[PDB]
Amino acid sequence: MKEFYLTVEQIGDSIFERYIDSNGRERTREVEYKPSLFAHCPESQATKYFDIYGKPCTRKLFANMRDASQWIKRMEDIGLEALGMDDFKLAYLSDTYNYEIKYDHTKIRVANFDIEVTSPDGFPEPSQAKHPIDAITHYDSIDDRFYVFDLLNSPYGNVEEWSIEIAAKLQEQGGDEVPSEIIDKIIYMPFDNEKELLMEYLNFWQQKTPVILTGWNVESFAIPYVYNRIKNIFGESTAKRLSPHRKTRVKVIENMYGSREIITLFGISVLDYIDLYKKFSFTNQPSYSLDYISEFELNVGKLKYDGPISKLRESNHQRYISYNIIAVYRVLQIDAKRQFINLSLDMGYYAKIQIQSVFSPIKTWDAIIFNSLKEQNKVIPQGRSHPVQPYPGAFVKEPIPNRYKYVMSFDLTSLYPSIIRQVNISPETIAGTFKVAPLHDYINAVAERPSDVYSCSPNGMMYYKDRDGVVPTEITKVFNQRKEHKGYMLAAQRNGEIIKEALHNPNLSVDEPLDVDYRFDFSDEIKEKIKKLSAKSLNEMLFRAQRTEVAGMTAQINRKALINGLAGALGNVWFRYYDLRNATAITTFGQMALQWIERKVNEYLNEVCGTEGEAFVLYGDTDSIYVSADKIIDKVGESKFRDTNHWVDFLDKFARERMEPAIDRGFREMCEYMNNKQHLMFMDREAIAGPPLGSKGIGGFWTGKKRYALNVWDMEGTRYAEPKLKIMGLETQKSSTPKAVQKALKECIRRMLQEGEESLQEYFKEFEKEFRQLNYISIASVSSANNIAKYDVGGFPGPKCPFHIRGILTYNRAIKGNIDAPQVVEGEKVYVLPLREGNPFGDKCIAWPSGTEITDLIKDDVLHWMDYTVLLEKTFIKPLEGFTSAAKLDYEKKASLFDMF
DNA sequence: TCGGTAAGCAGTCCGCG
DNA sequence: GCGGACTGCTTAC
Ligand SMILES: Nc1nc2c(ncn2[C@H]2C[C@H](O)[C@@H](COP(=O)(O)OP(=O)(O)OP(=O)(O)O)O2)c(=O)[nH]1
Ligand SMILES: [Ca+2]
Ligand SMILES: [Ca+2]
Ligand SMILES: [Ca+2]
Ligand SMILES: [Ca+2]
Ligand SMILES: [Ca+2]
Ligand SMILES: [Ca+2]
Repeated sequence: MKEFYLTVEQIGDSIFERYIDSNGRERTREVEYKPSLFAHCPESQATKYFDIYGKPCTRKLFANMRDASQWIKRMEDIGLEALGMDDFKLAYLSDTYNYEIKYDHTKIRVANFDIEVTSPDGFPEPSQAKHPIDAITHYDSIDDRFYVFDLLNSPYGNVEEWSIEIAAKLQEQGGDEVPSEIIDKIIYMPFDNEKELLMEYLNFWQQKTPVILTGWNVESFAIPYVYNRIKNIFGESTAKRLSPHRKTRVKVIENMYGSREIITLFGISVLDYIDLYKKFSFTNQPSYSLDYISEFELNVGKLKYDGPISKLRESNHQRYISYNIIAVYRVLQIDAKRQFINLSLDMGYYAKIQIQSVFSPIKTWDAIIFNSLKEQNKVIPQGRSHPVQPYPGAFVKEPIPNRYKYVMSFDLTSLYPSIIRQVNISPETIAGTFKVAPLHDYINAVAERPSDVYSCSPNGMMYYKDRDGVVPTEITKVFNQRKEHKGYMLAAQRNGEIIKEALHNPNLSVDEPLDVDYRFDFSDEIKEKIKKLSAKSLNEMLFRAQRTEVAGMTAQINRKALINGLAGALGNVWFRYYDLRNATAITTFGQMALQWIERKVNEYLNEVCGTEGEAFVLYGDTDSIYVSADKIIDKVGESKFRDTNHWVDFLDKFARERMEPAIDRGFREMCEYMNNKQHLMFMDREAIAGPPLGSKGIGGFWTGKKRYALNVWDMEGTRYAEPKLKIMGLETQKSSTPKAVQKALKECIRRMLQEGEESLQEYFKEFEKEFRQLNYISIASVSSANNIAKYDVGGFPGPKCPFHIRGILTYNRAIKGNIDAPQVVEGEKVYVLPLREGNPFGDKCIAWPSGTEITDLIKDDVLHWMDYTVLLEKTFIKPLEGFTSAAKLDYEKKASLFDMF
């Protein structure tokens, strides 16, 4: 097989590399890598190395990496550019793996672990590590085993061995319900003292050294705790055995309002799953406790136990250990679904970076571009200092707040990356500038044509047309991968709808789910078999289709994020290729493109309808337009349609056969106007929306920019079995909105769009009457909690104290003195409830850590004093008032002349 | 929260005769 | 009470 790296580090003058050799074996080597850097040289000197602007460079070979670093400093002291890859491990990887990396995940040791630490006096601080580690569960992907290290004797209690037999039993049998599929995979090791546990853990780690190390909160808790505990018990040298190279560094992670410490383990790639989830999931969650996320992702029940976690080991060690094991497994289950580890490996090996570098778009693109240029013997420029400067972004049209009955939307494929490719925007393709007219003049095609030679953006920038820049070249490669995965995602989605349709008529039979590839549209044969399947088999197929769709989503959306990140990186001062001329060339071109096509679409539809000056485009944001289709439907007449699906077909055909070619012609003209390299503005129909045929539903409404709701029948070619609400920006979509209120507001919107005013009024009346029975957690608002200290003045709110922070201060006073009460963590999320006048907490609200029950100390008082009226008005009535006034609807029935009989 | 801009709403403070 | 200046937070792209 082809060799591939696992990890790479620079330690002084050596590269330390762990890798898989040509025989599939894991090896380690220390290499005294001699790096090269570059300086500009005279034109009259034979060289094969040229910078990105075509100027010749001489290669300088250094005796070691320190000499190279020292040369860079001296070049700065002289005032001359020091060119080349200054991150020597990336240059090392580039030299050692000069080919597309083919990796084999089965050879990569991925470890998932979780520790338990009993603590009577509050949260066990990893920096102090003053309490025994009393359980470790460590799953190894090569062995496919859960290694359980269980401490039986501690200063906080001596316990009996954990029983695998009780663990496996149902909770209704007094068991822990450890999933039967992992029972045979558990290797249980009890210990009579912590020193032996830890020594054996280190020996095990030496034998089975993680390459990828993951788990939940491992980077901020488990790793620093284990490292510091071993340090405290045995000394530094022993703790450093967590690194295969015996090198570690305390790394200070700084933010706007403070800092925290993590431990860097040289020769390991830590991918904390909480951080993977935050980066790759495209959710914003009210809580990031593993219980919360596992319930969200997997629909598994919360892990239940009585009493505080600090007493769980002593009271129920059996459950304590089972729950530690289940926690490790839940992360594996989330990864089986989301495939974030697979994604990280794909991206990391593609860029030729340390896998953990996938968190940084700047590092990722720096490596991709370097490798690409090096192929051509080109030499990358030195990174420079730039002051942070704001620059302009997208255009968003101000909509007229209203109901909109029939709507068709259109959206440009991969806009910013397509602009980069079309215009040919790259550091080395800058050709010069032209005299800019106001943007409106380009939008309306009255400005002078910018150039007859170069490719232009309306910000005044011109670009070479003779050859693709490295940025367009490399962005195109990742765009093509994204396109492939999006194809699979959409096929799985369409296949899911086929199964949902079939589920309306399940067969009374015993059978099996079909063995199919859900990434490809079902054949006629498969469709016929599906129509004969039982509900059991269909539901299993639906689950599998949806899992295929999720895998496709992960693969596609994060490649989209990577390419969009390149467009953004051009506007970040830490990027080697930072250039506001290029960043603004992209965004300004986007503004023009949107407004240009709005004009073209309006002109086309005014022509087909025989009107003038009518606004068909009701809204647009960045690269999408929303077109009112009422007049189109009305030209046929609603009475002429057999059913909803009939007019959906008609609009689908109209969009594809009439509007899209008109849109294409419009953009080809704009491409010629800007003299661009290649026409890549591809704007396709996204949504078809409207009320159910014959209903009183309103179909859709806008309240303002970035705030709208649509009843969608077809999205990007997926024809839904049931209409789907597309809701953007409204409170139903915000993590700050109480769970039960999101649900209620969604049902209000559903009724407005699908059923009409009377239906909405019926539901509102009932919600208002019954909502006081809702569980307090479900009606609590949520907020991130920053700068608690700034606003704390002797335990009371200082000037301008935010409402959620006031709530936290209230909570702090109420739990004061109590060492065991859950502390609100700076920067994390809190639930927030308002309090009625005259409550014993002495303020108007209280907040506590999100994803948790409020402590039993104050719960009953919070429940007694909760201000339901304020809750309802703020979270429900106010947003609903916004929706209905925009939609010209009443959520409460107005008096009429009939109220007299 | 270590890892592009536009723009909405909640809330504070305070003016507004 | 509501709007502007401002902070804080959270979306849509
Ligand atoms: N830097 C950055 N830019 C973004 C992000 N999301 C959207 N944008 C910018 C770049 C996009 O090309 C543009 C339009 O966004 P869309 O959501 O329509 O995505 P895009 O057109 O890239 O892909 P698509 O093919 O429509 O899925 O807005 C983001 O997360 N980061
Ligand atoms: Ca735990
Ligand atoms: Ca788009
Ligand atoms: Ca599309
Ligand atoms: Ca059937
Ligand atoms: Ca869009
Ligand atoms: Ca206001």
